[PDB]
Amino acid sequence: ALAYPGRAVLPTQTKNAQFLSTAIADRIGRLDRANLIGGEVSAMVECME
Amino acid sequence: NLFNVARGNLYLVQTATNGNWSPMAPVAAPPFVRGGPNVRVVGRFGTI
Repeated sequence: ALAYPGRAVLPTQTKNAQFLSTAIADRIGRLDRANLIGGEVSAMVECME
Repeated sequence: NLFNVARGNLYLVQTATNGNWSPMAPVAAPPFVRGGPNVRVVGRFGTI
């Protein structure tokens, strides 16, 4: 929960929460993993965190 | 509905009554529609 600030449950309008409420919801997690061989481990994965 | 799955959104109005009640098939009109007058969709986080 500490590496993904856009993923937090926001209860009341805290001074944190009025900034986290402006977090865009697709700027989280992996983006486009570029694996070659199907079944083997991937090459490099672009992620936002 | 045979498989214990109901469709459609769920209202939660407080309706104190003594009469007939059937929440599955309401004969009366819906309390309001999703985009009606003086209705408001709550944000994204549910933040009070």
